Amino acid sequence: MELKDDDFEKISELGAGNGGVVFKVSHKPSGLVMARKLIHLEIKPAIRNQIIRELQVLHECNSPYIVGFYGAFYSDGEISICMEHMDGGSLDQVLKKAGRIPEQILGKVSIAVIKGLTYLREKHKIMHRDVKPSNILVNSRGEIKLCDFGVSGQLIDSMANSFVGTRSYMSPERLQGTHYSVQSDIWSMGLSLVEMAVGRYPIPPPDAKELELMFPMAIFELLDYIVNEPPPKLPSGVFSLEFQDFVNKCLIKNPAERADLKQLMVHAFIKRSDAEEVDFAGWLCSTIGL
Amino acid sequence: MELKDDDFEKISELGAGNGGVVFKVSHKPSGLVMARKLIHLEIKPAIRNQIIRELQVLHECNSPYIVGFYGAFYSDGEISICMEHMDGGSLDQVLKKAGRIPEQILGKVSIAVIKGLTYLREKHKIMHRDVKPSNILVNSRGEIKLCDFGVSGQLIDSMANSFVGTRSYMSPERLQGTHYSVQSDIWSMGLSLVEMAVGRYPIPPPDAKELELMFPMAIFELLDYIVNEPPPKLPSGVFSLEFQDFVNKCLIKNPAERADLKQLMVHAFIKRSDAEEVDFAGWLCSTIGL
Ligand SMILES: Nc1ncnc2c1ncn2[C@@H]1O[C@H](COP(=O)(O)OP(=O)(O)O)[C@@H](O)[C@H]1O
Ligand SMILES: Nc1ncnc2c1ncn2[C@@H]1O[C@H](COP(=O)(O)OP(=O)(O)O)[C@@H](O)[C@H]1O
Ligand SMILES: CC(=O)c1cc(C(=O)NOCCO)c(Nc2ccc(I)cc2F)n1C
Ligand SMILES: CC(=O)c1cc(C(=O)NOCCO)c(Nc2ccc(I)cc2F)n1C
Ligand SMILES: [Mg+2]
Ligand SMILES: [Mg+2]
Repeated sequence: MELKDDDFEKISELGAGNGGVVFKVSHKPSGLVMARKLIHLEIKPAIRNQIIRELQVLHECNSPYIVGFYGAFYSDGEISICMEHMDGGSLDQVLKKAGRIPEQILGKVSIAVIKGLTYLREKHKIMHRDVKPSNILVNSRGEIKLCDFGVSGQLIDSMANSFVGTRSYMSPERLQGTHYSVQSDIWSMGLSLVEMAVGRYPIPPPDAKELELMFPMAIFELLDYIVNEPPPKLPSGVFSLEFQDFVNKCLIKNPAERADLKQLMVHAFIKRSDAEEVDFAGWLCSTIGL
Repeated sequence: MELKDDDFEKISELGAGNGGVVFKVSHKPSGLVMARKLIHLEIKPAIRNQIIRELQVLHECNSPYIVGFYGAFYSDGEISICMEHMDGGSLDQVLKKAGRIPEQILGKVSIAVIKGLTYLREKHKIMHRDVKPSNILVNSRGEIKLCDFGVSGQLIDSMANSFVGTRSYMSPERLQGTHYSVQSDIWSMGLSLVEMAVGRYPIPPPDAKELELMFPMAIFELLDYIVNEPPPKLPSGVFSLEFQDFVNKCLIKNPAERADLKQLMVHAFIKRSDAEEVDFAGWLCSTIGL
């Protein structure tokens, strides 16, 4: 059935980002609980219908590694995207309560991300464009899913006008120009894993003594770091050599030398995590409360 | 009297920016029309009261060059700032309808900005922090006023997390570090004048043949331009030498060599515009429709 504005009832607020709020809502006719994302945009009636028309491809996105989609519509200067509600939140929320995410678990996250990026590329011919912890959602039945990928050419456009002014997960090639594509997503995933592995955004890298301690930067300064300085590493010693090398392979500045989806899929760290009997479900509740 | 949420009625939307919507509203008990800015923030009950308490100094800001303030309060995860409604909008809106703002008029804008920055510094000991066309508001009775300056230390904090991802009006010293202060505002004003003088954001500078034509950039690319490349100039010929030199004085990369408020106040371009009988009121309506 068709989703429309009067059929919803607000339950609570799941969070906000740039120009978009996300509500936990009830779809009154179906009884279903959904997450409803609202994007406020000053756009003509014609292009909005393009946006909505381009958003319909989400109905064709069906993967255990991709957040479920219910439908998209336009309401009060708002574009609504209605998704499956992930009771576990995003991994940045999870990191905030957990402090640091264990390697074995990052192993599972990494598999879900690679499998999701692969799905989008193979079946839909698109890159993600916004891989970061907050766009990796998890739930109580143990599933790990990507959200907030760019399906709509026109929506990518009307949203060009702003980005997160502190942390960037953008690849050095994307920070410098047009010359980027899918390899860019590898960089963001790599950076996200380091953040989650370590307990904080990894640029600038942890101080010599700040390292065995665990175990405010300016806009240009930060970006100039990503572009011109050696990429972040996992600290030597407390992570397996295979993990260290996997993120090393992800964080290579040159996008052609950097590893791609098909090489990471057969990487030692994945082969290994793919074998492991890990109770992701049980871990997520033990750490957050479900 | 005290402003509160149920005493308001929405009239229309004046616009939006980062995390903040602005409504044209009616204050039902007084009958007054106001602009009401809402800032949505995930913040504890204690710091919010600090924010509100810090916002009260706006009651003490009374200058014909500073947008009027009615009051500030907290409502539904929203911080409300209620201001005088400026029926002329901001100068970016004005530029959009006008295409290009005449020199004589920029003369008046420049005087209003300098006089407003001076007021804030002399009487309140604060810098603006966000000088740009959209924070210069104008009205039908011909007044030119600054808005959106940082009065609240704590609010500056909870708002650190995002900035405009395309155009920056930030000074090179502010893009590179903590080492900035009031001189930074001079840079932004300078850049704003060039934009308004010329009809578009002046970085990168107009192409050789794109110049007598009038008469898509990446994040790092743009910032790297502001920091490492020569500052934008007005085109030679169609602006007075005095204007060209005034913005030159504003756009000096070194903040100590750059001109300050007291030097610009006695600059040839100001001395001259200060004499001129300019019908700003009449111009603003002739161009926008009042
Ligand atoms: N489908 C969902 N289920 C549960 N929580 C969600 C969902 N989508 C978004 N959220 C939460 O709402 C927050 C706001 O998301 P968004 O507007 O996409 O901002 P961000 O830039 O943080 O991704 C996200 O950080 C996430 O915590
Ligand atoms: N007091 C006001 N009177 C009339 N219009 C206003 C007022 N304040 C803001 N606006 C309009 O609302 C828009 C949204 O403003 P804001 O949230 O401060 O975003 P910006 O970053 O564009 O300044 C502004 O661009 C301006 O056009
Ligand atoms: C570009 C495009 O197609 C697009 C961009 C975004 C997005 O949510 N960006 O978030 C920024 C918040 O600050 C988006 N949303 C989106 C995409 C897939 C799914 I499953 C859920 C979603 F909400 N789309 C479908
Ligand atoms: C920091 C601080 O004190 C502060 C920051 C801002 C602000 O509006 N920023 O806008 C960003 C929108 O994207 C703000 N607002 C503000 C300040 C003065 C006046 I007169 C009206 C206002 F709405 N204050 C009072
Ligand atoms: Mg998101
Ligand atoms: Mg503003």
